[PDB]
Amino acid sequence: KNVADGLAWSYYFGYLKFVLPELEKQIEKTSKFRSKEKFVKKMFILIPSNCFWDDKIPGSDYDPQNRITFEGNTEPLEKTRGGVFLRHYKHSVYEIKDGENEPWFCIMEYATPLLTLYDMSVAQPGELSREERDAQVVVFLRKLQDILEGDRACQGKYELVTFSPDRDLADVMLRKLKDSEL
Amino acid sequence: KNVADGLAWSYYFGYLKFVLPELEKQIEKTSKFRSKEKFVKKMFILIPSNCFWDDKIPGSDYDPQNRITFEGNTEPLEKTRGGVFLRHYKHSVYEIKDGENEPWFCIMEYATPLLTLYDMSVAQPGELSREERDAQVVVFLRKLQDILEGDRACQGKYELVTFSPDRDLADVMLRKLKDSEL
Repeated sequence: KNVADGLAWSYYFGYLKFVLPELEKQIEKTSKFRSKEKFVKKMFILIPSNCFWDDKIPGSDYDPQNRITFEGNTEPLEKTRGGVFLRHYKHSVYEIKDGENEPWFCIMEYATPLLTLYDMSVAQPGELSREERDAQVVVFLRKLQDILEGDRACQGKYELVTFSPDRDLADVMLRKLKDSEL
Repeated sequence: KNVADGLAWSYYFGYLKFVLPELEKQIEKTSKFRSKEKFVKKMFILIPSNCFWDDKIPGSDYDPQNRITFEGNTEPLEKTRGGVFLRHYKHSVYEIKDGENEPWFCIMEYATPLLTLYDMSVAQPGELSREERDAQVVVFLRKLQDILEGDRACQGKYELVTFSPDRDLADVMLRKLKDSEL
């Protein structure tokens, strides 16, 4: 009985399945983003091991050197799931310093279902102990991997980023941006 | 290994936990709603056994006699979960005919996580057969019940409504409105 399984399936069917194939095209609707070099177009999905975040990424405890900057949002995508309810999806673009070189642009987002694991561990410790939460993050990660890898339309459109609350996200992101295919 | 468990926990922590205690107060912000008699203030959470809906409730296949009418929305409640993202929650008010009597007002909403069960059964039939989906609806119902019944702040603020695609929702709702405490 893994609570993480329902969380991963819902994250996929209720969100990623339709935003990931369209992300690059949505980005390309903005001239500045068409003009920009070093703009990796994958969604970097952030999975902190403690299931927690409480603020904007720039200047946060994960950005101690202040090398991450909010640039702007992508053009919203429209989607109807209920057949009745229209929703607008957009993503945040961040600038990441690369020393004296041209800075990178990238798309970063926390995996929002992890808040449910966090909320559960604090409000219902009897249902989910701290150690059980740690284990469910790994389960969530592996299941989300299986799901996304099984969808050809999502291939090359995302990257899962796992890290400890002590890591420097700017350092983590620079390495991943440099290793990306673009 | 039940996918429904994560769906129920996330439906609660990401939504119901904070909208259910405030629902009556939100409704009371509208004079028309303060003035209206026969307005039951509980959220009626709709759980169709086939996990599916594709249109507005009024005049739908669930309202064959056209006795349900959209009245308006409640005043939005704002909430911040991530610490970063402000969201607005509001609910639909419906009028339900009661013969020649004063009609009822009520709050009705489909349990939106059931869409994930439906989407899964169609796109990944190998992961969730039709019969396994039927069973996960029951798991979802029982788990959501356990969760809500364990939260004193949610007591008396909701009612779960399970029904088959052949039932008349107007008939189902009239009986439940009459049996409500108000």
